[PDB]
Amino acid sequence: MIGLVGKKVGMTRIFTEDGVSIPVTVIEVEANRVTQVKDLANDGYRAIQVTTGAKKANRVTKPEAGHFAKAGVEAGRGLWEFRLAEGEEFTVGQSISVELFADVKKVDVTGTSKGKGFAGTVKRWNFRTQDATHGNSLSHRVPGSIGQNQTPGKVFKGKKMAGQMGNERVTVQSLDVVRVDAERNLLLVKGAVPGATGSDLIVKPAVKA
Amino acid sequence: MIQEQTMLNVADNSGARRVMCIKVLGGSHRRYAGVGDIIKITIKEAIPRGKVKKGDVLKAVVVRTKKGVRRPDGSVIRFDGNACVLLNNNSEQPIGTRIFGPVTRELRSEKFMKIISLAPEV
Amino acid sequence: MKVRASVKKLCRNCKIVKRDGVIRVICSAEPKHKQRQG
Amino acid sequence: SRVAKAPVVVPAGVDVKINGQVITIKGKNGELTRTLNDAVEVKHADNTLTFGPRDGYADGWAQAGTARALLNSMVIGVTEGFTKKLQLVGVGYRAAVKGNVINLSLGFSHPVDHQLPAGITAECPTQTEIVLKGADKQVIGQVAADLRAYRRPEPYKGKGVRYADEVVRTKEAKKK
RNA sequence: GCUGAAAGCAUCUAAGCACGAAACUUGCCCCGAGAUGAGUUCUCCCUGACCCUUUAAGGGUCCUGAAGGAACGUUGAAGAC
RNA sequence: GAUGUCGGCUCAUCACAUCCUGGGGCUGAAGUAGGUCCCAAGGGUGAUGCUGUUCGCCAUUUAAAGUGGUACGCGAGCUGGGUUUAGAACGUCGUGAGACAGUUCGGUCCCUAUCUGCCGUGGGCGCUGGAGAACUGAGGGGGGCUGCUCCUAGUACGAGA
RNA sequence: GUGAAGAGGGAAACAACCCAGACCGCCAGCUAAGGUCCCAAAGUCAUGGUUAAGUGGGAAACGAUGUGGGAAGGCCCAGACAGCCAGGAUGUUGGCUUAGAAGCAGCCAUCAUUUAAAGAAAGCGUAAUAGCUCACUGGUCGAGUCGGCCUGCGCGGAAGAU
Repeated sequence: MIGLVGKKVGMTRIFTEDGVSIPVTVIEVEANRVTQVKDLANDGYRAIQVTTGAKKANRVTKPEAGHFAKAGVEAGRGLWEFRLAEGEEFTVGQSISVELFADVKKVDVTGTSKGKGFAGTVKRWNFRTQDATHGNSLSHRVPGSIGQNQTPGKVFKGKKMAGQMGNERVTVQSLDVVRVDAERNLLLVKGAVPGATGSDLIVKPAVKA
Repeated sequence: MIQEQTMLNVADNSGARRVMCIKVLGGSHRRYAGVGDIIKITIKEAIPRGKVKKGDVLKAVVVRTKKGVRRPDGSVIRFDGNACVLLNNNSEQPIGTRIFGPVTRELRSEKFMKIISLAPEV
Repeated sequence: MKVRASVKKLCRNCKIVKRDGVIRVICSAEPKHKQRQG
Repeated sequence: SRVAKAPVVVPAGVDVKINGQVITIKGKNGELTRTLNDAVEVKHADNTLTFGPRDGYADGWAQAGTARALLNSMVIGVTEGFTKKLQLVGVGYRAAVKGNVINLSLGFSHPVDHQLPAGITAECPTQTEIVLKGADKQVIGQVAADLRAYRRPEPYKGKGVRYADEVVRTKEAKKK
């Protein structure tokens, strides 16, 4: 089934009557407006392309403005696609809101993880550190050996070493839906989801069943 | 968190006063023992005319840690020290007859009901 | 199954059959004699 | 060889039709069709079928013999068909046919339900035996086989599904 | 294992048909059209003159400067740059 | 006209002659548990005492604590305990200087990375008028482990345990 | 003999192996060893046969109704081989440690005899003679069948590390 695009409002808890604290991530999902519909005949696959939010008209470029004009929808802050199952069809300009998840009870959330920057091998790959004392000289957090002797004579593809960590697309699967609140445009899911506060999230019904 | 080389006070009248964790049971590379968990200990000190001697190796169940336990609502219970109850090595039943100090509800697990019954608090 | 380089008839009821390129001995009398070349 | 060189005689009321290599048999128990392999030719002589090898094919005689046996079993099937009887031995082992599905209880902690194929019909004369009737010999043999496969006869009491006629040849544990 | 000859019997195989494992191909997650085999879809923008010559080509002058972009500035839960 | 040598640390990678987990045949396989052989390399595969030790022996775990190759993998990555410089001593050998694969205490480990390789991140041009987006997915990569308890059921099996 | 002190062509690459000894030039021809489907020059050449593993293109003792070819030999149209509807007139409880093991613990006796032929035994159940197939040769069915020798090509034996 299709999903929606939301925004990570933040994190809080829900207190249940039996005395259990549920850590919840709050995703504000406004109406998602179908901007395009793609089918086998024209595009070779079935999908619906939606937008959400709003953006100031003074920097919607003319190509984007023209694209939104065909659908007759208000310009949003981005565009995202969702593959269609065999059953559902949507129409251009249709508005999809949060009660899609009224009875889903398990969602996957995709976001862009917080960017850690150029991280070393210890933080990036859980490398053991070397001795802090006992004669160790200038090698406390360094990666150690990176290969064998002459026989390979080369470092293998995919070797774990320092580099950029974070700021990449991450999906967390099978998150419980604590509640769906239609009038406030809110989804409360149990647990933590990728990304900093105020970033875009893609919520889909759980595929892992 | 109790790990190997940790010294625990003893919370029953088994004769021991100080024990040392020499293994955390139940899993390869297992690191820590919480409050419901069974460890293996050696006895570092015991009272003279007692039941168990200094040096014997046997099991124990942790009952209080000052790492503490978390309750489902987020609350924690922290003690002032680490304590265990000695169990015999084969049929893991308590060796002593009295339990000193409080315990927690993490023990109410049909296996340490004796410790629950004997404990002053919980 | 006896996997061995020299398979032989052991009784009268045991029989030699080439199944899928490999020589086998299948014996109706008892399964102790069932053999394969390998 | 000798098998192929013995013609199969079609009885009255059974119909055959040879489309090049495909043979189709009409009978009172229904339809059986089969494509022969290229190395065998078959002639409808007077109320009989004759099997011979094509020319230019090695091992044509073996194929002819296989085809002859297949067609003989085919015509035997379209009349009266074939039947296979299975027994269940062991305490609490039961069978029950419901529609085209066999319900078995071979001492599992789950129910076992076998779907029959198109041409096979089952019926249980009593609680602990099954009788399969069908037209095609291969399919009914296959069904009996994978019905037995659920719990094959173990060698200390014979417990499990057995063919009604097969011997088990049980043994005994050690002494002491 | 089923049916089945070669080898009138047997036979899981030669023709044909079934099952069968954390291995294999998928299914799950990420990168991915420099996939030079450089793909597709949607949207937007630009429809003025003239000269020259070694021309089937090109060069140059005037007028024009779009959609966009970049640069600059205030910056960021993005970042060595 | 120099290829640094034992063990540890860090980081690995492949083979399969498989330690566990998966699938099977035979059993002198009642059950539980085993023995042996065949298929299988996806993942997993202890932290301590003694010793420089690899090993080993012990103490406790674990589903298991695999066997090998990789310059006995890895010192332009670390250590420097062993070992083979110079000091000193013991036993022993030698008249002696000195010596011992005997022991004993002490004893400098350099390198700012050009190229290949690898981890990240950009610039140029291309893709055939230019531009802004959203994708398809040829290909790559990641992940792939498992215990215990309960029910089925104290049932099947066993004479009983 | 060659390399050293010899280049050229082949052997993928490869001093020392195979062919062959470079005075210089040619956008001429014939050959050697090796080759002739494409990389890559030349036969998708001709005739006859073999092999089915990618054997060819790694590896033995040994194992096997893989097939191709010989030289001989039995069993047989008086009926062979296989399969079947084919089973049986020992004095017999005829000698064992025994108030039947005379065949199935271990020996002799194997003497009288039956058929058209059949049997003091090879098993199994039962240590147990009480039940199965026995090497029976009676019948049906009616053309090949059973082993051994020499030999060509194949099959398994056959597990390693970027």
